[PDB]
Amino acid sequence: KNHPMLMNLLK
Amino acid sequence: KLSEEQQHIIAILLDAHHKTYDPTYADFRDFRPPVRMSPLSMLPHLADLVSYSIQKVIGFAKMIPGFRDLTSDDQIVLLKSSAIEVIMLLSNQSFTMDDMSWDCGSQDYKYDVTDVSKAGHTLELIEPLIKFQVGLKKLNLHEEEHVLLMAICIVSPDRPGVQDAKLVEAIQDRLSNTLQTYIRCRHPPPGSHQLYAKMIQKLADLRSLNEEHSKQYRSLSFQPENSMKLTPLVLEVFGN
Ligand SMILES: CCC(O)(CC)CS[C@@H](C)C1=CC[C@H]2/C(=C/C=C3C[C@@H](O)C(=CCO)[C@H](O)C3)CCC[C@]12C
Repeated sequence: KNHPMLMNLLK
Repeated sequence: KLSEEQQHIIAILLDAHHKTYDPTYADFRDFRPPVRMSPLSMLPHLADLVSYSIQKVIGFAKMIPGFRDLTSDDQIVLLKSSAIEVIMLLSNQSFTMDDMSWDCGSQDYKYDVTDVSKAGHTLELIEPLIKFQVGLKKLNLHEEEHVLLMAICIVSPDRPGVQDAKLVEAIQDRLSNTLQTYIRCRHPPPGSHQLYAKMIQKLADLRSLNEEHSKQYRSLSFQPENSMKLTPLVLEVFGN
């Protein structure tokens, strides 16, 4: 949630 | 007494670690150069090191059995709060008690207390950080134990912002039970003596280091001039 880079790295 | 499932968990975590930690340090050349002389001369370099390491930690965490069943929100929460702790754990591999420094292959990339000081930190953090590295070294953990401890660190139920605390705990408990059984069946005495309890104490130690690190980070990143020398990933995960 407002962690674009973190979320993208986790996908 | 180690079930097929528990032996599978260990092999997965060992591989995950081998694929995400580089003991050859081949990439350190990609980082902004270390500067030793000094108003935060080591911050760009160690910021890059940390940012690089956060990416490694995320890659490890995705391979922890069960981790991917959590909400996106909860995976994010667990990585945000654990990342610095896991990097501190990871760093024990390059830490040497020969001189109480993190020795990464060469002189340029050998970090001591003064280098960490030149990244904006005080003895309030650095002293207990060194003491931590020493206590962890003294446990002489099996690599099996090391990777289990990292996975247990990441999947903690009491992390701030955790939604499905129930599910996080079941994930962790399966890992904890794997670790406890591993030590019993696989770690010979006297090294095994109280080893589990000792390892959990290192997680409490990590919680404390996390807390002090956050304080010094907010103080560091308080002035945009310093915040400027960090990376976008560091700003996102550690806050800003
Ligand atoms: C620059 C400020 C900041 O607070 C955050 C960006 C970090 S300073 C301090 C708190 C800190 C934590 C991890 C420590 C260290 C980590 C060392 C590593 C080397 C190696 O073991 C390694 C990977 C090799 O590929 C690890 O991922 C990281 C040792 C030096 C000091 C380091 C950086």
